[PDB]
Amino acid sequence: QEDTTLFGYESPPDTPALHRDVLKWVQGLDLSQSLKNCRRDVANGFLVAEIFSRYFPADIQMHSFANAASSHFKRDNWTQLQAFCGRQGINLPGDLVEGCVQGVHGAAIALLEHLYEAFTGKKVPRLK
Amino acid sequence: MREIVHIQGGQCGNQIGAKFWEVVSDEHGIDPTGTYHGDSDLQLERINVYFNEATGGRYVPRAILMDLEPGTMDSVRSGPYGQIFRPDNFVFGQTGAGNNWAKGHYTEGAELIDSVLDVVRKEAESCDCLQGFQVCHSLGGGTGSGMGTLLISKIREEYPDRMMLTFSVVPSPKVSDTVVEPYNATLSVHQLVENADECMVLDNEALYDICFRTLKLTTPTFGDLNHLISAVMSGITCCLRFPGQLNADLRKLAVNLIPFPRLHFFMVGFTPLTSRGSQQYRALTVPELTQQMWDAKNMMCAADPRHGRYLTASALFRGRMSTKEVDEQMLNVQNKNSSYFVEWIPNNVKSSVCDIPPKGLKMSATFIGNSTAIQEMFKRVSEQFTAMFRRKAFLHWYTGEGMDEMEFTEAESNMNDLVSEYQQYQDASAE
Amino acid sequence: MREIVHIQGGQCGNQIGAKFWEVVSDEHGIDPTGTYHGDSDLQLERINVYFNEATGGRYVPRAILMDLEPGTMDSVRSGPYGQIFRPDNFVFGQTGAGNNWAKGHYTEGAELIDSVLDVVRKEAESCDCLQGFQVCHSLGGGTGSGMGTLLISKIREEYPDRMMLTFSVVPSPKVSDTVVEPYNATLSVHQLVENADECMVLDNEALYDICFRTLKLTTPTFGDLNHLISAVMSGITCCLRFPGQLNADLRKLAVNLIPFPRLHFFMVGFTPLTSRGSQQYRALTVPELTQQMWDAKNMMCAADPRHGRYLTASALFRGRMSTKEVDEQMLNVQNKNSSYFVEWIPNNVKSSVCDIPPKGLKMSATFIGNSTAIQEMFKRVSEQFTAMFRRKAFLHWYTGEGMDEMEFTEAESNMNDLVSEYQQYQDASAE
Amino acid sequence: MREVISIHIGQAGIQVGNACWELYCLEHGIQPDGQMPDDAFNTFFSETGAGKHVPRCIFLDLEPTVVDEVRTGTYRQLFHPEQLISGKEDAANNFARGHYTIGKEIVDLALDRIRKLADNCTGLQGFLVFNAVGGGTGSGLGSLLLERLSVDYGKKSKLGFTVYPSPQVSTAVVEPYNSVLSTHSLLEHTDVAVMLDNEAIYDICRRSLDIERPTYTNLNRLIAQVISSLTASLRFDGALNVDITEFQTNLVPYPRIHFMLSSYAPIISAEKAYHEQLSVAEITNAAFEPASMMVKCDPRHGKYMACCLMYRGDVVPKDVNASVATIKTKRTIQFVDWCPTGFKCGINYQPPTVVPGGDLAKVQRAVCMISNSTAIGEIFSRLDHKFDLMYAKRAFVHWYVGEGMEEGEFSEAREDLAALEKDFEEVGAE
Amino acid sequence: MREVISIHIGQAGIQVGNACWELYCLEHGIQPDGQMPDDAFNTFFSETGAGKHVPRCIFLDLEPTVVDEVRTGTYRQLFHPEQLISGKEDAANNFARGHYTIGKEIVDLALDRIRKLADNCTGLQGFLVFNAVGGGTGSGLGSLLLERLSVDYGKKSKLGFTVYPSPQVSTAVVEPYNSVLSTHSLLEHTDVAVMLDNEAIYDICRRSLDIERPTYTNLNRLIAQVISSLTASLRFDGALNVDITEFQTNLVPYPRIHFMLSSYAPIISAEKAYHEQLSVAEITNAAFEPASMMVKCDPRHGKYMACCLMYRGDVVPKDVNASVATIKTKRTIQFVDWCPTGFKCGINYQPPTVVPGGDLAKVQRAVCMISNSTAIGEIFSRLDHKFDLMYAKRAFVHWYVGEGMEEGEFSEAREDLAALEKDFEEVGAE
Amino acid sequence: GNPVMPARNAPAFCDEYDRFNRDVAGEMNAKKQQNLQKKEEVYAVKRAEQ
Ligand SMILES: Nc1nc2c(ncn2[C@@H]2O[C@H](COP(=O)(O)OP(=O)(O)OP(=O)(O)O)[C@@H](O)[C@H]2O)c(=O)[nH]1
Ligand SMILES: Nc1nc2c(ncn2[C@@H]2O[C@H](COP(=O)(O)OP(=O)(O)OP(=O)(O)O)[C@@H](O)[C@H]2O)c(=O)[nH]1
Ligand SMILES: Nc1nc2c(ncn2[C@@H]2O[C@H](COP(=O)(O)OP(=O)(O)O)[C@@H](O)[C@H]2O)c(=O)[nH]1
Ligand SMILES: Nc1nc2c(ncn2[C@@H]2O[C@H](COP(=O)(O)OP(=O)(O)O)[C@@H](O)[C@H]2O)c(=O)[nH]1
Repeated sequence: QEDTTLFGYESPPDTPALHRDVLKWVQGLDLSQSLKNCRRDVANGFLVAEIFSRYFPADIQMHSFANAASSHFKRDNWTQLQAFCGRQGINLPGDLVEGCVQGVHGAAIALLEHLYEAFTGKKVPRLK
Repeated sequence: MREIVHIQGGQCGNQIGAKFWEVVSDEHGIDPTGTYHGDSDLQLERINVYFNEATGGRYVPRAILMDLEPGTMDSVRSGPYGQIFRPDNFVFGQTGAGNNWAKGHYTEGAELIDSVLDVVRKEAESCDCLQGFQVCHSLGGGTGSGMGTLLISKIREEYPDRMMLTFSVVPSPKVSDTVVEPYNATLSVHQLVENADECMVLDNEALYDICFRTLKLTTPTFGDLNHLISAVMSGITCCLRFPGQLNADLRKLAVNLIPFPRLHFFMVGFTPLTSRGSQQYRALTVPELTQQMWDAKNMMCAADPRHGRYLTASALFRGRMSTKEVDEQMLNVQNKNSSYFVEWIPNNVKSSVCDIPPKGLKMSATFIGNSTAIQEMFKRVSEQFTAMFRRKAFLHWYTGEGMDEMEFTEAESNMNDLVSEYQQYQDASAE
Repeated sequence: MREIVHIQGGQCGNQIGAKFWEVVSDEHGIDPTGTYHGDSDLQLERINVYFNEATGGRYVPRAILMDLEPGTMDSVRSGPYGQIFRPDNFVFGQTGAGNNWAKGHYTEGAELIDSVLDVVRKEAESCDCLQGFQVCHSLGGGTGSGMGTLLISKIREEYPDRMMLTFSVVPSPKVSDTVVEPYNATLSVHQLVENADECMVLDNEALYDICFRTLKLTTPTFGDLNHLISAVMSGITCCLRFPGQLNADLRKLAVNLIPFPRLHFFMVGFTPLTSRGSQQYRALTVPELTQQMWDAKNMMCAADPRHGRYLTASALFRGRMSTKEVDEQMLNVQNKNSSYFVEWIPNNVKSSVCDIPPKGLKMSATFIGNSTAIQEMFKRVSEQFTAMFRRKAFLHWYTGEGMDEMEFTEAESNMNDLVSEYQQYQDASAE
Repeated sequence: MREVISIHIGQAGIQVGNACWELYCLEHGIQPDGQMPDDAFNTFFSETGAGKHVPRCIFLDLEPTVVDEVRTGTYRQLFHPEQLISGKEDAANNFARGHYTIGKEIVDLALDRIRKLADNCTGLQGFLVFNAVGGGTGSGLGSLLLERLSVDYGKKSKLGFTVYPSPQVSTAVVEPYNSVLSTHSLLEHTDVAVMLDNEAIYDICRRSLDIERPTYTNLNRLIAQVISSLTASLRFDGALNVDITEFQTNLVPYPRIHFMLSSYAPIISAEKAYHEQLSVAEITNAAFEPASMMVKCDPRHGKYMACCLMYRGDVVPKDVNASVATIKTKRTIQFVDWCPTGFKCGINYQPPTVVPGGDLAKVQRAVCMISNSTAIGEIFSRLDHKFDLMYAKRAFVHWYVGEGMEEGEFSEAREDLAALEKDFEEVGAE
Repeated sequence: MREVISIHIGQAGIQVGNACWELYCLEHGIQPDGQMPDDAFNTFFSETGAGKHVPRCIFLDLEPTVVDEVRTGTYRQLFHPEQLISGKEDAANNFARGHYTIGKEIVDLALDRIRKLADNCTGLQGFLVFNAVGGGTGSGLGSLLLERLSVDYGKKSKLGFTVYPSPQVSTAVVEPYNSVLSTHSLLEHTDVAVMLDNEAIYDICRRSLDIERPTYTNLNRLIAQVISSLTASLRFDGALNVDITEFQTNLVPYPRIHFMLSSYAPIISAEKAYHEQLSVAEITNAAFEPASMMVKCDPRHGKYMACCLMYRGDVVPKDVNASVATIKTKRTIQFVDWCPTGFKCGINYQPPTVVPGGDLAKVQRAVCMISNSTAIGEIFSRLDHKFDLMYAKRAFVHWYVGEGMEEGEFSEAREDLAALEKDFEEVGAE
Repeated sequence: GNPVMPARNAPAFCDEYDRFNRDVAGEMNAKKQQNLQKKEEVYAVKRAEQ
């Protein structure tokens, strides 16, 4: 077995960045905050909350969500978000949600791509 | 009626805050049980700046103590003024951050930050009018630096207009305590540049130098260094608490000190620091205070102002003194040392006068200098950070807490850009 | 005021019942002469659950001893607490059943059962309110299993709504005392499935293992095993006899435990069982009691719960304890071992708290688990029964006492169906 | 004149009644035997010619142990011997057992004593029914008693301070079953139902009172303090008096929506006291903090429909107005679009009395916040899947059937709770 | 809150644990009976309601003699009887015997007791595993236990105070074999491995304490003093506190590189005591003396990566800073170019307690220097030829094969040690 | 004797009194007050030492 570590140091996964259409959709949608880092800015679930509120004003209210770094508040935001997603019919994958709350590299990117597909006319992300 | 919310972070921050509250309580005549025993109207006149009145005559500091290990605030509560603080304001975890900025900022700092912000909001809403928050902590430590930067970001988000004051103990140049001080300092400076409105730099070795050379103490413990820090921290805000012939609050000092938003790092010093033997031989005069004030030995920062150029400098004097005397002294200093002062600002000194001197001292003066000398401090910290980061030593501790390697490079780039701006204004020429 | 009628059957049942009545008399402060020397109001508050008042201060246990040979009852009467029992409650035959379920159920159990039911009716009609009956006996013995099943059927016929609790000593896996243990067990389990509302499985080898490993008793007498069983039998009903912070009677336990009528078999264990060496070293906390309680070695049934899945589990705690602490411990146990708990029941725990701990113990906790692990024990009994019945060994004695061979087939089919139900709910998936 | 009849059903009801009556005796100075060394006791006590005051309460249970504990405790000479009613067999966590077979004679005798009690009251603000949703005694017998009370008394205000099962922590297994049954029963009978959760009150005791091992006595003490603050306007005078009838008219936007979150403030031990100002604004903020809720239901999830505040002690309308204005301006707290005011403030001049030996400190100000908010649908959502997950396999259904219930009753209760969910969603939505 | 669980495996582990627990009892005032005539003992002792203090320790061994010596000696009323775990057959210096055949049931019972111990700890700083690399029990059973602890507990910091065979002097013949096996095992499981050699500690005892006949009791006393100095920051307060988590963060640059040289100072008898100043600078220089190393490994050959200094007693930050500045200015002391700071100073206000009957004097100051340096690869280099010299002839290999091992295990262990050598060379190189 | 029966001088042992006490809140409150006083005394001692 051959290893690629620096004496056991495994470099971070270094996932590819978001697609330009996804970034443009997020920027065009009016948000108080900005996507600086996908992982950091989506882990709390507040930005996803604002996106869901913009697409569904009555269903998602900003006051139900809290901009906190805690696991408890993050889980509350993401669980009410998943409840609304299931009630509406939107497919919000639980594995991606958990990777996003735990800050797993690429989980928030994939989640944002999934939401951009669910909302922005299913404009399939240009892959390969 | 302009309140200040004090926050202490980490072991060093908590010890400094405890010493500061002891000094302020002594200055206002407050015993460790909370009762006032000062016999002076002015002491109770503006006690609401730092304290709140309980059901009785007790006064509770508007202080919030942060840590991930309970031992430090157990020591704080065992300290001389451990009983003034409200027991609810002690926010502690169970496992401390092992000198890990990632642990104190993302993993373990995330859960306790709820309680920290809850207590901060509870204290802030009770304030009639809020001047701002002041956080005392040490760069180069896990819980201190990490939780402090996270809290400062949160407070900047919640209260953008309110003033933000930071007393950060930057790692010392020559003798370093912990190995990962350059990582923690680099990661903390990036947050402080973006979030902190006003930030002051302290170095343990610089404080050792000043207490060995000026005070001529033989065995200075951490208590003496915290005593000097407490003196500076009180003297910066004495204008809020006492009548002044030319008073100047924290926002006024920040306005007259900060030329550009990113250049908000300051070196501070306190006068008069006199050795016990030479107390009789030294004569307390405004020129003597200014002479000690502008001496590079008086700075509590390692960087000496001689290498850099004074962009700005505020001087808060306390005691019965002549405004003409003070102003002429500052102008004479500027003219004599015009080489060390930036040309494209006609007057580089913000002079303030307060009528209430610290107890026992007939006069005093605190100095807050914005100079491009701090550039060399940031440069040295970057020199250590790059040396460690090239071989990625101790990087796995930060990586295992869920921190991207890209964040280290981002922080280093921000720190280097700050250095570049300092150099640009050091060598900027008029017209 | 909710009375319980105790019945002892066979030698093992009589010994266990004598030890149990000794334990209860000690706990209520009753000397072997029956007089109250207990020195507490609560002891006499609910003494009527197990005892009746005699002419004087004597208290007569509401116990009925049943046997076919007089030796066991003579030994019990000569024992330390042999004089409390009413002599009219000793119903014995003259020729004992030679480990023959047929002799204990059809030939010889028929004549004595009339006297036994007469005594049972006399005891029950005296009760103001009757919670039910508790029958202690051993599967795998002639007189015990025989009249145990016979009397349980008769009492089920007479009092359908009244509770039936059974403590059956199922034959042990590895070491077997008598040859015809599988035959007797197969014949008795079929009766218990139909009749007994609540059945408690005890194995002598499990008792030996627990008293050799936890108690570190090296050569345990049958008295020790009987006394552990007695502690469990007391603790299961202490909520009836003493005030409780959250009390739970036998019917409440049965309702919260039995999901479906045929799945009424339970494994039980007692805490805290401590070896004499480590008694000073062990500190009693509710988490410690729960940690010992959920251990598989603590179960008095040979089947270990790890193989199966906990359908339900009731725990009756005793002592001055925090309901929050107890509930948190049980919820944490469920969360940690969710793999071992049935999914389609959100909470598999019925927690009860009584405020009166047993003598000598600050705190105690008796456990009652309904889990599919009992499947493997019934499977082993069937594995032995089928092996014997294929060659019809020792079948001629049971045949000559007058049951058709088809009774063996029907009993085996019923036991196999019970095993199938346990497996079904072991591998049942939600939705 | 302002009499309120108290009913305590089940172990939980009687154990919170012990705390409630201890608190009332301490507040009015009445010694445990009944007599004290004007007419402020008339709300909870009726005085005899001898000078001894007997409470207007009824302790109902099917288990003799809990009632006999009261008969043997300190308050043996206070309560009426016939007012303490004891059963013979427990309901065994069985709604059917407590509603169809055992509960009949017990509820008949209970109605007899309640008739006798109401006949001794000139006025009658209503009933305070304290039961245990999640147990056969509390659920079944309490539901039957509430139905009978609705039949005979009619329009009298029945305030049911019910204890619902906690989300994750619990003590019973058939608790979702009998909780769903009792909720179906009391949706149409109680006038204002107050939800209480042992998990939330445990968290309150652990965080606020620094009790690392909270117990039922502490929970009942908190509940009793809430009820005393709720009834304070009936017994002691103050500006902005609020009545039992006014609780509805300012709290129940629609008849179906009458479930209420309750929160008390401040909850501080003696050591932590006299370190904070405890101003009106601060205690109101603490009352509106989600952690201070006595129900495991985060109010941020829903929107507040109505908020009734009971202030006790040195509280001025200036301070209550300023605090409520700050609460309205707060962005985290959100009200429904169709309720512009949504606030019912009532002040009282009597500070909350402290039970000796308790953990609550002597505070000169107190707030009891009782709110109708649509977030309460979350707990019903939890019980609705905890019910059907068990109901799929029909586990413990034979136990309920044996005492004269049918699968149709389970289906009807589940459908009614689903309809209640739908109503909550509808009133929440614009 | 700062509980640390101690594991003592094999004869050497138990025999150093005896000294460690004698030292801890002396330090905290705990009499051998178990109880003392705050809460600083919580790191090493858990108190019962009776007031008696029991250590959070586990004595694991496959031989009955060593454990029975503890059961019979003075500390028979101190240790938990079941925590003393004894085997029936010795491992016979066989890694295979202690890891595959005999160690299974013993390690199962050990994990059971360790779980019971960790259930009694609110916090858990980590595990202190004391074994003897070079014997079947310590190597094999210790490796199996470390692997199981890594699997179940996970991220808890395990500090292994291992005793490798000395360069020239040794007492076993298959010591290189089982040492290489255990080294391959614990390279990937322990978090920080502290390296100890009997030859170097004999050198320390002879040169510094002037003991012409050093013995295992003296060696274990020195090791106990070192471990007490390491853990002092957990139990007693002082400036610059160091935590168990902080050792790994400030000492381990990379996960593979976590082996540490340990040195204590001063090591002086009472006869030579009070005859030198024993200043902070002098004790720091003594700690950095290559003779003061407890491993026969000259640090001059390698370069220091990190140095954690633990000061005990009357120590002041000015003095520690001055001494460390002198050390940095020193030329012979050489650090890696990628670690400019390379120092972790931590002070404690509790002076080291003196064991009656020992040779160490009562000194008001003490230093424990624990360093990660690349010189430690030299000892692995010695074992790597001591191993292959026998492995070429496959001497004593059939013994290991008989108890369920293969040629592949030896080959993999040798290749892994070669990889560790290459890693040390690479970290040393620029 | 009975193995379940705890021996004297054990953490498990309680006399006949302190059994049948049936008072949990009072005991916890008393223990809390004692712990608070002991903690204050410990802080005082540490303050004196510093
Ligand atoms: N908050 C609080 N809840 C309690 C208290 N005592 C009991 N409970 C709750 O009450 C529920 C059961 O109460 P009951 O039905 O009256 O118990 P019971 O008296 O034995 O009657 P049954 O259970 O119906 O047979 C439990 O689930 C507990 O959660 C208490 O003191 N405080
Ligand atoms: N430093 C030190 N080393 C010791 C001491 N006692 C034994 N050793 C070392 O420990 C090694 C063997 O220890 P163990 O494996 O535990 O011996 P054991 O208990 O008989 O177990 P096995 O040898 O594996 O069968 C020897 O090579 C010794 O060098 C001691 O008291 N101090
Ligand atoms: N001035 C001063 N500095 C201190 C004190 N205690 C520690 N320090 C320094 O603060 C630096 C960072 O330590 P710190 O942040 O408090 O550790 P943490 O609490 O775990 O984050 C260390 O390098 C110490 O040298 C003190 O009491 N006063
Ligand atoms: N625990 C316990 N088990 C016993 C005792 N006496 C007998 N047994 C076991 O019970 C089993 C059945 O024997 P038993 O029913 O008493 O014989 P019978 O009375 O002739 O039917 C035997 O295998 C014994 O091992 C006792 O006192 N205690």
